[PDB]
Amino acid sequence: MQNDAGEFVDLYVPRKCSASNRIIGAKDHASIQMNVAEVDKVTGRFNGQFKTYAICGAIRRMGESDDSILRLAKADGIVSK
Amino acid sequence: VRMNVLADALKSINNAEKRGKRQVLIRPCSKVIVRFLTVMMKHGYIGEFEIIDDHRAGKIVVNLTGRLNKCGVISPRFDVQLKDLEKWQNNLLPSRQFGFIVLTTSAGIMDHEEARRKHTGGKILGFFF
Amino acid sequence: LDVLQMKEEDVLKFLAAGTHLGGTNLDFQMEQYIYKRKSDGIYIINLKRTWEKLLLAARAIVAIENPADVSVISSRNTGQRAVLKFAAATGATPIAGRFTPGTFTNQIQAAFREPRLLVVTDPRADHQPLTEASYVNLPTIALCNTDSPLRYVDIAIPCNNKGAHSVGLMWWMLAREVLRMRGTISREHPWEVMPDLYFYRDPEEIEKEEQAAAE
Amino acid sequence: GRVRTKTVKKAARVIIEKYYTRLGNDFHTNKRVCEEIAIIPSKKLRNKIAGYVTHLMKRIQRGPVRGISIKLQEEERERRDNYVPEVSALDQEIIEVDPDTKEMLKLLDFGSLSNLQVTQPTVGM
Amino acid sequence: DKEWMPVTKLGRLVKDMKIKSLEEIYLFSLPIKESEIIDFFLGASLKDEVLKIMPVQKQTRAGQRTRFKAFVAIGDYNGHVGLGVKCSKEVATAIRGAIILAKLSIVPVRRGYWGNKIGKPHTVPCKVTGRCGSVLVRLIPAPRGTGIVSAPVPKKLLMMAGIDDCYTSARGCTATLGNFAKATFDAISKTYSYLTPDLWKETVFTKSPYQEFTDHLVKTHT
Amino acid sequence: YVDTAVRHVLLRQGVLGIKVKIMLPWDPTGKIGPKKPLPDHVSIVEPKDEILPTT
Amino acid sequence: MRAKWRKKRMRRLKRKRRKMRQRSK
Amino acid sequence: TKKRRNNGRAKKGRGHVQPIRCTNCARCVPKDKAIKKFVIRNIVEAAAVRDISEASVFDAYVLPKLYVKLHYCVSCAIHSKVVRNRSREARKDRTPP
RNA sequence: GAACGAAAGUCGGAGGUUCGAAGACGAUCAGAUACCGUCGUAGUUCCGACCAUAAACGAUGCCGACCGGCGAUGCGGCGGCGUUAUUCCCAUGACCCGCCGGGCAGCUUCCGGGAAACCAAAGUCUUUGGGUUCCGGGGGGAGUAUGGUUGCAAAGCUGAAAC
Ligand SMILES: [Mg+2]
Ligand SMILES: [Mg+2]
Ligand SMILES: [Mg+2]
Ligand SMILES: [Mg+2]
Ligand SMILES: [Mg+2]
Ligand SMILES: [Mg+2]
Ligand SMILES: [Mg+2]
Ligand SMILES: [Mg+2]
Ligand SMILES: [Mg+2]
Ligand SMILES: [Mg+2]
Ligand SMILES: [Mg+2]
Ligand SMILES: [Mg+2]
Ligand SMILES: [Zn+2]
Repeated sequence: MQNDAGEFVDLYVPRKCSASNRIIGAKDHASIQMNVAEVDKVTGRFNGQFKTYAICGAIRRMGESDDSILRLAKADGIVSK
Repeated sequence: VRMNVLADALKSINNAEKRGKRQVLIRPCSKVIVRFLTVMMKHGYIGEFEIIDDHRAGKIVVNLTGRLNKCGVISPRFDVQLKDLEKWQNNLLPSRQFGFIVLTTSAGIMDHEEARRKHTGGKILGFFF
Repeated sequence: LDVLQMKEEDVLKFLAAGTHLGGTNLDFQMEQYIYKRKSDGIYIINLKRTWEKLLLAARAIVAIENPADVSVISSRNTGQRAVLKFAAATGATPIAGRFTPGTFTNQIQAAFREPRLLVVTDPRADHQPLTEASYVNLPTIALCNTDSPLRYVDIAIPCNNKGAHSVGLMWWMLAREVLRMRGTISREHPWEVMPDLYFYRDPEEIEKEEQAAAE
Repeated sequence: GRVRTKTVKKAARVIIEKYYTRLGNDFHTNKRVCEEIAIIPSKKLRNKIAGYVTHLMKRIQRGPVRGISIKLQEEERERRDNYVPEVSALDQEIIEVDPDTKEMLKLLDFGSLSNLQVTQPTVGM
Repeated sequence: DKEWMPVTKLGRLVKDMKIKSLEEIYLFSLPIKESEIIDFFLGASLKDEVLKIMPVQKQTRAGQRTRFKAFVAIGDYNGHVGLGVKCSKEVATAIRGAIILAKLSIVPVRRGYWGNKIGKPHTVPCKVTGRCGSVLVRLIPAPRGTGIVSAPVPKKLLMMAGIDDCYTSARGCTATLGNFAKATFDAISKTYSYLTPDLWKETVFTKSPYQEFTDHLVKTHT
Repeated sequence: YVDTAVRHVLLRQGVLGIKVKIMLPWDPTGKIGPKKPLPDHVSIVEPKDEILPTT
Repeated sequence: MRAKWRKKRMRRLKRKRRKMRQRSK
Repeated sequence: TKKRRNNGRAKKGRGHVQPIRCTNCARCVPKDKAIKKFVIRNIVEAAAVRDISEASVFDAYVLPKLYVKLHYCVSCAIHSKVVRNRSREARKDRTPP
């Protein structure tokens, strides 16, 4: 949120979930930020470069996160063909 | 039995948003519903939608975003004059900056913001935010 | 990818352990993991989407920075043997058996940790860490069957948790991929010992009987 | 009537947790060791604690005890396992399981070496 | 003049001076356990009021036993308030327990505008609601300089929350503070949970402080 | 361990009985408390020994 | 007193007052 | 409030169930509500079967079994010690061993 | 406005097994006309009419959509060199596996509601609007009195006020 002067007004911009596009609340302890790292070439060396998949509380409680991580990384191309 | 098909659409939209699904199956098709979803696309709350054209009556599949908090249909479709929209502003929209109201005007399906510039007014289908 | 593909020795190990067979009850989120039913109630779990979730679980475990931030839990005795020589091998911290609820919630007890990733064996036998995950904000990897709940679960690996050979093969090949990602073992190099440590040992009746027969 | 109190058992567990090398299988030695490593006012309490300490020593020296595990017991748990025979890690190169996984090995590209012919009726459950 | 007795690894990051603000903790929704962390982050958030100390009873074999249930509303005026409920056998013990639990259950408050983007926000971003028991509390945005039109207890709560201007609408047993104040707390806690049309873009996904300063935590844990 | 006093208070309603009992703290050195330890309180020592093994 | 027998005794009083009206029409 | 989801009996589809008389106190109770069991006894008590087996004409070629439909009602069945009370979580149970 | 409407009750015709309002006794009880027992009228049965009431209950209006899973049952349809029955291809029979349509249902669940019990409806309700019918505004007085109306009657429907 900005004003007419063009300043950054909001205190903190919360994490929008990568599954349901919902804002994770401050007291929402049932959320998680999954971390999966990138893979190198034919040698198969581990990278410090990683990617973050945010999963929120209702998705984690309903169990949609299991299919959600694979259907989110399928657009990346890192989980499957 | 079967009436207010825009409300029949938005109930499925509302339950899919509250469940957290990706896309919706909506069995009626009205040009009211098509222009309603066109306004929602133009304001960007929903995504791409495909109307499977059945021979009798098709089925609309809307790729959801996750943005829609609440959308519904005001039932009897009140006939609304200008200088009376502020009642619906204070009754429907959660704030001044946010939300939109769908005014069926005399020149087509329009918006609450579009109606004060077109200076037409008319009926109200519902609201979406 | 192109190097993370399964090989003929890998499918020999999987078909020798017999992890392709699963439970008799279905789940509504295990539908894309199963391929085809079979007579006498047994349902066949595939290998490709199992290997992909094993690969992503290995990626997530090597993605940690502190080895103390990964905790390994199993309550059943088929996994209690595997946990102690799994977590003390490469990169985790073990706990087995009676979980003592309050391990991660309250701080009056010295058995209190702050993990950043969790790998458990059976959800039905370890429902209590699945419950206590929400108060700690940790992800969860689980070796799920076709008849296991998927609440507070992020990565699910479809398998048979009843077969001790299957459990030991999964923990062994998981650590075998984790070590090759970390760089301890090269890609074209076999492991030094045959994984029975992670499988099982029947106690000293037939153990000492087979020892006296092998004298 | 040896159903001694939780304070007695907990004191003996603190003794076996802190000091393990000082303790043996002899009651007459362990009673004297406990009076150097702890302060017990009552002589009957000395005898009770030392008797349960000898019982814990006879349990620990014979087998594994869940109630406490020192670093030496962790090294013993490491020692108990590593003797691994080579009998049933992998079988001979003939394995027959299922026509469904035969179709899986036909679809997904792998060996599909041996033959598979097993037919069962529908008398499941 | 007492040692903090380092524990729970978040306070150990605070004492290693690595998380600069409590905003970074609310970005990641990390759980808090001890109460002095936000006293370290906030030196003027001690403005509090006990709302009601009501007695509750338990009918024992001969005489009824009493224990006092203390409600304490804490808050700094920048938009960070907390509510604490504690039942205890002693008055000051229940008051201290409710203060500590309010320090634990502090939340931030989102502040919005009425429709002009001048600066220094004063109101809720939209019409929000909160339910506890049967108590439905509705918070409506207000123009500049309107004030807080409510009961004195949530008037004091929203005065501590930095909301200078708001409209309220309560339905249910408003007479019970243990539901009415918690419904107001849920209504002011849903303010960040409301989906807003100015957070369309995918977030930056900044690194966790555990990943950023793992090594200090390792050398203080080992 | 316990100092116990039973006294009377004469008011206009009649007599009022007061019973004050105080458990004394353990003070092994001094005239403030008892020198004898409690029979239930089992006092163990800390781990004493340290480094320098063979050579 | 049951509501059933309250209703039946008021019913008996109603019958008595009806017979009183028939006695003095 | 409700104590049971079934409201005592098992009438869910229909609207009327025929009353069948009880055994102890002889009260007409609908059959889905009354305690309906089937007792299977030997015709002679087992301490007296051996006397008839010793003093029988045939060489153990007859063994009759007595089958009785037993039909109690729940007002006297608790006194008759069949349908003892249980807990709230214990009312969800099934056929006892 | 109208058709059915349990049981009991009323008016005719046939009998009368059992039970059995009232009634009569025999017992307990300080007191019993009641709970226990014996006899027994009306009734309980059928055929003609009236009465239109219940804890007539799922204490939950009807129609239509959406929002989890699982094991089952019953009724139709479909598939299964699966199994067993005739004499033998030809067709229905029975078991077993899965799916589809509406139904009586059960277990779990943070999908949500609600004060909770509990509920896949009692949800899609302050983020409040699918259509429509009937009723509630503290407890009593009272479903009472007075009117109108139906009924042979008992009574039924509508149904206030003072305090
Ligand atoms: Mg006195
Ligand atoms: Mg009665
Ligand atoms: Mg009751
Ligand atoms: Mg009925
Ligand atoms: Mg009748
Ligand atoms: Mg007559
Ligand atoms: Mg008789
Ligand atoms: Mg009488
Ligand atoms: Mg008569
Ligand atoms: Mg009625
Ligand atoms: Mg009706
Ligand atoms: Mg059928
Ligand atoms: Zn009976």
